[PDB]
Amino acid sequence: GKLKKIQKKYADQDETERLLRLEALGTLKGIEKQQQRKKEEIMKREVRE
Amino acid sequence: GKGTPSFGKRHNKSHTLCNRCGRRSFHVQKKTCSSCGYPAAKTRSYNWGAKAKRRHTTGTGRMRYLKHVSRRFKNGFQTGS
Amino acid sequence: GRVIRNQRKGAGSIFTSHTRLRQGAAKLRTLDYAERHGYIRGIVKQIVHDSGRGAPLAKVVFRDPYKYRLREEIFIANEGVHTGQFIYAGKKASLNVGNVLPLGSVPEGTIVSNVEEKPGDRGALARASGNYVIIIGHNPDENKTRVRLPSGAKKVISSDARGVIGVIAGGGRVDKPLLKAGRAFHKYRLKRNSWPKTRGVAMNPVDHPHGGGNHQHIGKASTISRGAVSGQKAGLIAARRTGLLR
RNA sequence: GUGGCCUAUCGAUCCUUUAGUCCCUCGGAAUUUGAGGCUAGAGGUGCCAGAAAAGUUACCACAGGGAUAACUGGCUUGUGG
RNA sequence: UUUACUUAUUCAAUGAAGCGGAGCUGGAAUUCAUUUUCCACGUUCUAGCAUUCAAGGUCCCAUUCGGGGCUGAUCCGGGUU
RNA sequence: GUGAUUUCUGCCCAGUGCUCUGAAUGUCAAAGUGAAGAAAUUCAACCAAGCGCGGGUAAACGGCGGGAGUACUCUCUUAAGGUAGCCAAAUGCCUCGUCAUCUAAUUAGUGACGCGCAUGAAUGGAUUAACGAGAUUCCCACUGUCCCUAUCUAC
RNA sequence: CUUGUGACGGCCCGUGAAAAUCCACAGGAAGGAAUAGUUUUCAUGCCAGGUCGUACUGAUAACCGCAGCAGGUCUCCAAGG
RNA sequence: GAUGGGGAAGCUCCGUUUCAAAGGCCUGAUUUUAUGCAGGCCACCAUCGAAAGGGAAUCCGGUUAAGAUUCCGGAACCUGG
RNA sequence: UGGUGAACUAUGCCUGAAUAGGGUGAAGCCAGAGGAAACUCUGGUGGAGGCUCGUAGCGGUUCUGACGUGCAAAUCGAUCGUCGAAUUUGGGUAUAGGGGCGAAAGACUAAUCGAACCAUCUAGUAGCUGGUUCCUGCCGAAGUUUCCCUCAGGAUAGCAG
RNA sequence: UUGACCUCAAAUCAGGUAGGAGUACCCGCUGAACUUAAGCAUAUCAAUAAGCGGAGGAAAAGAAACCAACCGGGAUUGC
Ligand SMILES: [Mg+2]
Ligand SMILES: [Mg+2]
Ligand SMILES: [Zn+2]
Repeated sequence: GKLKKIQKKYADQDETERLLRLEALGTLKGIEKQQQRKKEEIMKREVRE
Repeated sequence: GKGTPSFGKRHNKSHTLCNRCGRRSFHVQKKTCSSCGYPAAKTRSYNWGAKAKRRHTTGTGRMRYLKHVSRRFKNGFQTGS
Repeated sequence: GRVIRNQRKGAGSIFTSHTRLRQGAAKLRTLDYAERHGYIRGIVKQIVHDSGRGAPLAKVVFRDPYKYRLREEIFIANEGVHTGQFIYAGKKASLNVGNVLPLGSVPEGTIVSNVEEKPGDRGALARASGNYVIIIGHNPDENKTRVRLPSGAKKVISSDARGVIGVIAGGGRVDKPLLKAGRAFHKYRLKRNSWPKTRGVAMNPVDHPHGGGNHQHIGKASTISRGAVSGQKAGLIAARRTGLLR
């Protein structure tokens, strides 16, 4: 369902515009915080040990 | 001044005489008669307007051909002399 | 509730565009045979003012190749075109301002205007005054060109689409303040009936979603869903963000 | 001894469901599922003899009411003087 | 899920005029035997002009007043693009 | 949406909306698939969008608190604690607020003050020349508005 | 003074109708003279011009306001101090 | 606002040049002759919509109880043939 | 439910028409002066502006004047706002009722608007108000019980014939 | 070249036919609400009123893909 929309409206696009639009829409911060949450998931186990 | 001074501005007819009924009900801009419906092929009549149907029905005029049909039927549509 | 003003605009009773003093649709010359196998030369007879349009128009005269007569096309005038200039339209036309080359035959960095979307609709893109399209790249296999639009978007259109080389004349218009409700009146008087604009928050609740209240305020949020229906879409439709960014 | 020492401690129709009879019916004739009946309970209406239910109107409307408020008057005089 | 195909369906233009394939004629081209290909394939100092089934060439007619065919203007498929 | 110019537009995305090209079994229709049954049928798996999870957004709707120490600091609470400005203002209940001025005398006016019931920044804040059949106060001129009434003309 | 017009100038993010109709130019189809023509965009001469409206008021009495209503209702001309 | 078309159970709706085989124009040729056959030209594409827009052409004098740029006398002009 | 209205008025379009006399004095330009130059000053010219005083015109602030069974179902008088444009207006034309149009008052849409008018459904319903037509004779009450979205009403018992 | 066939046209071609009216009754489509439920939404009003199409002296239906379960009846319509 997501892959249909990218073919519909984001077929003709380049990576500079892609990075600009996701930075302007704020999803990149969400991806960063998800990977960060994985980092403290590992880190808390390390501090326990 | 929506009353008496506004009634002085009224000098442009919305309706004029109609060709089928002679009623002064023919709208000038709509090009349609509001009583008989000219120039539509059917004549305007409504079952809620039963008194208007009584006003414009058959028998309220001359019946220039239909007066004699019963008499010709009674004689059997004979020909000759 | 009543039917609101933007809901009423689509019937086109009093909201049609005032087109009495307009000189014709400003389209490109049709892509017959000469324009796709060679070129053709026409003449600029006069540059004229179009009612309700910020840009001037150019009346270009060509010869009909199949019949002894003259054809008169209405182009949107590019900045620098003069009367008596020869205009060259075609595949083999030289790269000068005013010429009507197809987009496959112009190099990188070319600035064009009155660009066709698909080959043959006779001008769709960059037609308002001061606007232009930049060619960003070519793609010969699967023959397309990337273009930068006046909105900043990047489109990928066919390389057989045509465009007039240069920028649309009459640029810099909106930099002058109107200063007067009379000037705005005379501006929209030849476009359409969309002026003056009453705020919906100053209405009664029968007339607008924003109307009503003992103080002039909106009530709910003014950002409206894209899935909203007619009569609800009054405000900022499908806004990704709001506010003044710094 | 047919619940709580006595005086309070609780619930119709329709629908669903359970127990009993394993009985009656499915109407051209049978068998088996399914369904419908009979007798006795349960699921609940606290507005508790038991409608399924948010506001606003200073833009307002109708039928009425002195059975009913906002004046005066009348009885009373706490309070006031 | 990706990806062909076109005739259904859909969009657009034109007074449905130059579509596709092949061939000439030039240029590049390296040919490893003879041509593999690829580009072209009448117009750019100038606010003139461009029309009479087209002049010329050629073959007929029955010469005369002219008339017709081919070429000029390459073939093939009738898919308007 | 706000409403010329000038000068600025502080903090908050927790809520309600709006918006993502994120991540993907939690919710999860019809059709389709599988099992049981003699079949009606029952039960499961799978399961689109949207919800749910994760971000953004206040010139979107809106919001801008308490307890101690000595304006400042610490602590609790919260999404953040009213910033710049302004004020008994058309917004202040108490209130005829307090001080000054204006007058013989002022619940009026103006200038200040501010723990402001309940001021405040495009819900726009502050300022502002010119303009106003807008609202309010004072002064000069002027007068039957008044002391206090009288007289004349036409109808 | 009223009015017509000419040449100008200012203004615009406003640059301020369309068609019937008439004329000219380019072009050279065709027709053409010598005992004769060719021309009726030169002059004169001949015939016909159908249909419907046509009076009057246009307002403190002819229109609209229940009316002979101090109301309303478009426009042209405009003497002397 | 018809037609070609396309919707609508339908009264009817859309659309006005649209996915239409959409017509008439002059020269003449023939002088059984009527107007076909010799030809050649052209593709708008119904129609309605202004007594203030556009637009062929008339003035003076006289005349009635009541009409006049309309009648009478004189003097012009335009269109069609 | 089905029809009729933009002759008033709201708005857009098309085509026409109308608007004394003054005041202020914008760009552009000319002459003189000064300056070393940038440029400044003085005197003219010119005639700009959704400028201003003020007629016709358009409107309607106050007297809370007149009138208020009127001249008038909105008028009259004085005082006023505005008066070259976002001006005023004729005719043609477009938009029709949960619809139009609105510089926004729920305003206007034929003296009708917080949903026009006409006819029909329709003799709509009303626990609510009003009325209900001759005489005499005999008998003769109740405002209490129980239940009801019951409290201005019913059912039921009682009282009465 | 000529003659067929198929399909599609044009004629002020030869001859015809349809429209509109009426509409009490008839055959269909479409389709409410007032009202009742002592409120009201399913229901009711009502497969009605209004609207639209189409006939006749009647129309429609009609000679069983019927009713039955009996010792079986026998097109339709109406009481
Ligand atoms: Mg407007
Ligand atoms: Mg509001
Ligand atoms: Zn008629």
